[PDB]
Amino acid sequence: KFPRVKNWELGSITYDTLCAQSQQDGPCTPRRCLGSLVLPRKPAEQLLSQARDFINQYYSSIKRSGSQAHEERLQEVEAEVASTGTYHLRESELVFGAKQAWRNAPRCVGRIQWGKLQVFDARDCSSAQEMFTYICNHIKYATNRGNLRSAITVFPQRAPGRGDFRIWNSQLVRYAGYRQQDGSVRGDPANVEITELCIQHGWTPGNGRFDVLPLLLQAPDEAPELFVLPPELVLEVPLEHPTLEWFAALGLRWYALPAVSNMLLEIGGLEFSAAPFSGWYMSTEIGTRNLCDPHRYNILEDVAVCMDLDTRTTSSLWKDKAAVEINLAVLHSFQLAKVTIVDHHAATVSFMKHLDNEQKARGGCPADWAWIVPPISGSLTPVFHQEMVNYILSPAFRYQPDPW
Amino acid sequence: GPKFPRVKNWELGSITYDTLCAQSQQDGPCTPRRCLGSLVLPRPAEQLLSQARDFINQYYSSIKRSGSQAHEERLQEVEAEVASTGTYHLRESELVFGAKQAWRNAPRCVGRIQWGKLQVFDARDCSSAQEMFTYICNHIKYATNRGNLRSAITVFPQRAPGRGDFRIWNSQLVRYAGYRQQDGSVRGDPANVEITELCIQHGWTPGNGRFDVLPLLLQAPDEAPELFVLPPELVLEVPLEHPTLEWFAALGLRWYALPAVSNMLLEIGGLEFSAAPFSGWYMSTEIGTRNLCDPHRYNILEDVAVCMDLDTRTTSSLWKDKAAVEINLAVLHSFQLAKVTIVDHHAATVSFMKHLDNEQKARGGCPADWAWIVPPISGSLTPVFHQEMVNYILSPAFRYQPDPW
Ligand code: HEM
Ligand code: HEM
Ligand SMILES: CNCc1cc(C#N)cc(OCc2ccc3c(C)cc(N)nc3c2)c1
Ligand SMILES: CNCc1cc(C#N)cc(OCc2ccc3c(C)cc(N)nc3c2)c1
Ligand SMILES: C[C@H](O)[C@H](O)[C@H]1CNc2nc(N)[nH]c(=O)c2N1
Ligand SMILES: C[C@H](O)[C@H](O)[C@H]1CNc2nc(N)[nH]c(=O)c2N1
Ligand SMILES: [Zn+2]
Repeated sequence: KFPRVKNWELGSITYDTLCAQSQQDGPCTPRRCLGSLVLPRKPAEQLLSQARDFINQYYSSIKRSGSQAHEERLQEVEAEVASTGTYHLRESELVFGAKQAWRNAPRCVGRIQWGKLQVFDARDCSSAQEMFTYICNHIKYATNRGNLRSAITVFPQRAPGRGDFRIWNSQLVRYAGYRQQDGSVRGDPANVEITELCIQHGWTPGNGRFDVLPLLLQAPDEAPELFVLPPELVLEVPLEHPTLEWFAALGLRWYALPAVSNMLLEIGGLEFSAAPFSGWYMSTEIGTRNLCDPHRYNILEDVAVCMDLDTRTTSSLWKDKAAVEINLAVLHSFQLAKVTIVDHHAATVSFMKHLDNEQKARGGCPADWAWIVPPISGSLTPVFHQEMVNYILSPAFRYQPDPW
Repeated sequence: GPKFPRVKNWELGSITYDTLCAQSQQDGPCTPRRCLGSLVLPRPAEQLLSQARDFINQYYSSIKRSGSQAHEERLQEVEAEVASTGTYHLRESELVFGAKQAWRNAPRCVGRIQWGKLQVFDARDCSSAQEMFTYICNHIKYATNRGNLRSAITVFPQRAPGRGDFRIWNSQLVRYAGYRQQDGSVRGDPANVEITELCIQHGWTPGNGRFDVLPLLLQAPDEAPELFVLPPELVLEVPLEHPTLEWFAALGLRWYALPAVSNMLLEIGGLEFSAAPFSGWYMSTEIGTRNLCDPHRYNILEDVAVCMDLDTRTTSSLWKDKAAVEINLAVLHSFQLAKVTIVDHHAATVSFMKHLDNEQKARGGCPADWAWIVPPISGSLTPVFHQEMVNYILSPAFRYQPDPW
């Protein structure tokens, strides 16, 4: 029945009863667990039941279940689906749903912040040009001169027999990755494909390691359009180390704003194929994954050599030492520039508080241990020793196929 | 595509499919509705006979005599034996194969590249706690080999119907005492408070150091457990020092050479070996990160960080990460200097990737528990972080079992 959940550092035990509210299967079966897999392998009645469940969630949230307005709204949704095969959300429902989808995201360690989310309604958008304007305003609001504010902008929902609104870029701000003839890559290797799409769609490329990409924005059944972001809108933090002077000379930097733009937002059965959302960075995303992954900037060996570490053997722990200093430079640099950032210790400590809040509030919290535990110093954080239960609740953020 | 889990390595972009999972005869804790993969400890002659037949089939495949007259005769012999006694018995070569297969099958072990090289000591003739002690001492001496460690397992008699189990009460053959103090704190290893108190209840004169080696509490069938002190010359330890931080040696830290787990159950063909201690050599993060830095273990992080003169009043100094790295380095350097076998988390995980490739060819997959395989510091700096894994139960298996008391 209900899973018993133990924290092995504290010996404390909870029971997840929230998982009973899941209506979608994940990838595991009794025969085998597939929890470490990154991506999933792959009528009106279904829509209506999801819509009803969501409207119920909404009215429960404002403490008006069974009220006159609740009953009426359910009738509206019914009548609209029955006549048109679909329906539309009111702005307040949309705001509630967006917050819930963040709240429900099992891979997000940042969910203590979930109720604080600025929601821009961009559902009255009819062109790529219009999308660009909203995106620019989103970035301006969210960046806020370094005092970062979580935000989401929601473009029109998918409709049957019509192409989707899509942002082709995986994030609103990304660095170009240029493939050199000698097989190597200049810039960010994770972005080679989008970089090439941009050029093919008319972009005049740079040739640096940190060239901010233009956006490819797509209105339904139209070819994507290219828009260069005004450089003053894109706040960036040059990286230096608090004690190691040669570090600044590495010419490293990162953008302030993590804004994911290729995920699908699902609310009450309705799907929003373009709904980019941003918060602020946890230092390890930059210092560990983006800069140290072998298939990203891969700077570990460079930094270790500048530290005069013995790269001959793994047993010198040169990689571990370099990684720590790189993460330190990220924290120092962001703090020096007055740009919001949170280290992995403070973040995971906030997440434990969040688990506790959610236990009292809903009787559980879906969480993906492999993603919640940071990529360095895992067991040095409280989340490592916390058992977690992973399941899919809706409203939800989902992966969706690439539009090309 | 193929009707089997598809497994991707995100560093290299390479793809495999796990077909081995189809062989799993036992359910784990997950369902389509919720994944419970992070949970540490998740919850009949014909049942015996089917497990027995499956194992005998595995054995004869492994020697390429599947379908042979000897295969069919051994099957007949196991059925006869279960029919007239309710149980059966493994031949020596079957026991050796089963023990190795149990190790090969262990999803949480990063050290499985070595699975073929395991010295199996058959102790199924043991009939007293005294004799268990002799077997255990011999195991330790062989496995320790003055620092050139050798993987080994010693197998004591199986569970028998209407007869008490052989049990080793201790969780490992070598463990440090944990003494609860009057102020509520613990001196030594807090993990070992209960066993320490049990040893005292059974007549042990306790010490009062941070690193007192515990005596062994050994139990022969239907007998009270008896106490046995390990002769200190048999327990190899390594004092911890740091290659450049000269003060680290003054901390007086140390650890033992031999990780020898003694409270797990070896299951083979439905037979249950309740006492079957097994040993290898350490991966350095087990000592340097978990045993020494866990808040509920020795918890030395702040002490080290203070000696290093770090700012422990704020998380953003990364004092915890810095201290933890130097502690791990001290473990590695000290074991290396002492010429005692040890492997760092980088070399270990790299060897595990080799093991995955070996097993992909040999068996079409490898059961692996991602959360346990990925080391507790520097996770994404190791290749296994970026490797998707499929987790399932295969038998022969090592299993958790309830404590005898
Ligand atoms: C406010 C500060 C925030 C912090 C510190 C934070 C932290 C993180 C981190 C560290 C990850 C793992 C990322 C990775 O390894 O690639 C993550 C994932 C995620 N975050 Fe948050 N986040 C924040 C805000 C938000 C907001 C505002 C939303 C949505 C409204 C959100 C939704 C998500 C989702 C859906 C994922 C999983 C993405 C995936 O499955 O690939 N986060 N977050
Ligand atoms: C030869 C060197 C070996 C290395 C470097 C090694 C490494 C490891 C590590 C790091 C763990 C995780 C332990 C923890 O976090 O508590 C582990 C677990 C495990 N090892 Fe290995 N190991 C070795 C040999 C062996 C041998 C010889 C056996 C059995 C014959 C074995 C069976 C197991 C089992 C069953 C577990 C998981 C136990 C559980 O589920 O709690 N290992 N090993
Ligand atoms: C699984 N492949 C990688 C990946 C794919 C997709 C997709 N499609 C989305 C991904 O989101 C990572 C993410 C998303 C939002 C974040 C926010 C708001 C803040 C923050 N600090 N970090 C964040 C990280 C990651
Ligand atoms: C105590 N933490 C949970 C725990 C419980 C039980 C039980 N019941 C067993 C456990 O085995 C960890 C283990 C086992 C064998 C190892 C070998 C041979 C070598 C090595 N380097 N490390 C090893 C670690 C761990
Ligand atoms: C194979 C594994 O699931 C994959 O590398 C995951 C592991 N954990 C992660 N955790 C976070 N936060 N982000 C990631 O991209 C990943 N990648
Ligand atoms: C909650 C979580 O499952 C638990 O802390 C696990 C995580 N991964 C681990 N991995 C290893 N190797 N050993 C452990 O004890 C643990 N503990
Ligand atoms: Zn699972």
